Amino acid sequence: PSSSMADFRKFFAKAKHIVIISGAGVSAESGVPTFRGAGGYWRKWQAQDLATPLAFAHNPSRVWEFYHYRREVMGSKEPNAGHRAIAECETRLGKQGRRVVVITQNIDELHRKAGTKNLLEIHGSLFKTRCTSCGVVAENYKSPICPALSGKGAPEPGTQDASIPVEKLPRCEEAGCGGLLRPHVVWFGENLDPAILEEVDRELAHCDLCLVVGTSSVVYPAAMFAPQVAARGVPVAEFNTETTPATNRFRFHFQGPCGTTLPEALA
Ligand SMILES: Nc1ncnc2c1ncn2[C@@H]1O[C@H](COP(=O)(O)OP(=O)(O)O)[C@@H](O)[C@H]1O
Ligand SMILES: [Zn+2]
Repeated sequence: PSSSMADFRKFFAKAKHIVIISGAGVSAESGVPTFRGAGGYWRKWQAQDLATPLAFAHNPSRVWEFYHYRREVMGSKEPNAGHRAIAECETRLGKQGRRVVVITQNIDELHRKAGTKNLLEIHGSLFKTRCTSCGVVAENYKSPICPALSGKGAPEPGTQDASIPVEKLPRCEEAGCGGLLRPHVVWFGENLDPAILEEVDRELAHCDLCLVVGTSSVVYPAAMFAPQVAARGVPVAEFNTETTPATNRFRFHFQGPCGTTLPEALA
């Protein structure tokens, strides 16, 4: 792939509908713990262990403890120069009648915090709940999400499980339900929301420029959004610290932290 910023800029100057696919590398730059790698653990598990239907079915209290800790740490995390360059790009181009949409795998909402309005969160959000009984989804920013989780979630190895009884975990407040809430986060092995995927497909079909930023490009189906785009001949530019298996399928590859490359690319 090419590494010509000048050539990318020539495409960027002309594009009227830009799709920006963002992955955990954008969150990593804000110091947000991903628990994916390389040895990133919460006390004795990683995200592969706890972000699963299995985990929630065996030990919903431990899963909530994990997500509680992640909700709490967000209070000390802020968007980085990558988030901000993306948000400013959307607002600036919007004035010119040009569309910028962010499709993010990230659940930390930092794109929103930076000001992005046109955002598809394909894996959910740490700050939404879903009721396991009625299915209602709701925004929830409360610290702590429930009284039993106050002071819990500590990440140090050896920390005892809170072992909160399921009736003291977050419960649905819909009249007559009272069911157990889960984080509204897509877990490994679960299907993504068809309506969101319908929106994703509409943007991919109409864009004339596509950026893939901070993404390892092995998690499906998100690792197959950009190939469909390049097939129509639209340029795909990758911003990542390392080549991925999907690198040689892109028009541009700009190595380095996306907070360093994006402000120049989107200026
Ligand atoms: N600071 C960064 N700037 C751009 N890309 C990054 C940065 N840090 C990590 N990356 C890349 O982000 C990707 C992380 O992938 P992963 O942890 O699987 O999350 P995702 O499933 O969202 O891709 C890897 O390609 C990693 O090299
Ligand atoms: Zn309910």
